Amino acid sequence: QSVEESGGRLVTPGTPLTLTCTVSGFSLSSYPMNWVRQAPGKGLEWIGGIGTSGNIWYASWAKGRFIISRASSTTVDLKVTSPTTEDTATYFCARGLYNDYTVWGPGTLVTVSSASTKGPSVFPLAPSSKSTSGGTAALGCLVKDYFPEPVTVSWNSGALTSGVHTFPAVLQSSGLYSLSSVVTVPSSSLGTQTYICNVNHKPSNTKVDKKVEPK
Amino acid sequence: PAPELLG
Amino acid sequence: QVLTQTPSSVSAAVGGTVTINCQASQSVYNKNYLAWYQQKPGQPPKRLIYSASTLASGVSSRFKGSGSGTQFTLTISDVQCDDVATYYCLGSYDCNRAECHAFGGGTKVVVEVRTVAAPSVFIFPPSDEQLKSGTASVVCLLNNFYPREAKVQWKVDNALQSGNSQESVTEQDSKDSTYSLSSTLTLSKADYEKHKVYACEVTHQGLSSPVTKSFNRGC
Repeated sequence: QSVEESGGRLVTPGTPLTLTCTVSGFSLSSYPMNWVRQAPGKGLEWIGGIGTSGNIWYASWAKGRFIISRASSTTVDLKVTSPTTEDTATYFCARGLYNDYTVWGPGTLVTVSSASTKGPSVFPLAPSSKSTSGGTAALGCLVKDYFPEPVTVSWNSGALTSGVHTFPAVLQSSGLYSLSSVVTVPSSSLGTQTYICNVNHKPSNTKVDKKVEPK
Repeated sequence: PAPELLG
Repeated sequence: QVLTQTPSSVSAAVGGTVTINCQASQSVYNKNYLAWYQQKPGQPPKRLIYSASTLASGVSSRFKGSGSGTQFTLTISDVQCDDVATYYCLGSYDCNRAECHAFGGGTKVVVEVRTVAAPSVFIFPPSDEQLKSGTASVVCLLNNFYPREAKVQWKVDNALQSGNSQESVTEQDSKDSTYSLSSTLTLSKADYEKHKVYACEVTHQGLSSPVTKSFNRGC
């Protein structure tokens, strides 16, 4: 039994937005269903839910801002009636919330801003190769000037996970995000095994593969 | 009035 | 109902114990409808405990819940590196009488280890590709260090820089308990090509003296 949220996207303040929770492997009417959100870096907040009764309940603060409904035999939706920048958050749905049948989705990200969607530029962080500082060398990719979150970074199409650090995005004064991804590798691989960072910014339909090499 | 619980 | 957690942050030793408190503004349903959740970055919250003291299936016996009414506690015994997370209490109520659910504000847990680990430091010049575009980003990496406290200072022709860099730090690694940090100095192309020596100076407990990495453009 599982649940999955969908519909998270960049929306201008004031534009109605509907998220959907799709259930798999159980009857939606047989269990309570809940929506919970979390602003970036902040705590979990219960929004509302639907009892097995069919009664639909809201948190005090959510009243007038959200409407929840049984949208089909397999979905519950959450409509944000007039989004503000303070509604930027990951939205989770759950079957239950404290009983043994409780299951949560992975979440869907809502960004409320008038700022444009913008794909990143990907720049190499080239290995020094100056002299061996122990036996290993650092390389990476700078993923600069994008909006909204998120970006994912992999190395060699998933086949290199060891010693990879993809840093939290930083918001620049321009209002665009930037982040780096680095990996440490044996320094005697720099002129033999090719290294490629695989960047995906789904929000802008931008997928990039950047070969990073000794200059 | 029976309790209504949502967990 | 509003739930208040204290402390909001704990830094504790591996193998030690942490105690997280949760106080409800009003008594939860049946005096025991209080659950505890664990959440790691980018993951959905994981249910640890329900009904104040009942361990959820699949959860370690190192987690113990106690309390009743409005005062509750989570105790993590034999703290492990993979306990690094944020913990939330969840109070539940008869919807006919009160808010159906309320989460506490969360308590971050970080772990402390005995052995200091010096950062490996690397500096990266701006790529030629980026320079064409009008800007220069210079990147300094501090890799796999402990403890967290680290000072990065940028120098351009030995002039101490301020207001033109940003840092990002990884979450404490749940295997070796180390941190990594990136600092990015952003300059216009004109300024980059004006100056010669670019240097990042790192101060950290594991380093016998500040380490400088630099280049001239040319559990």
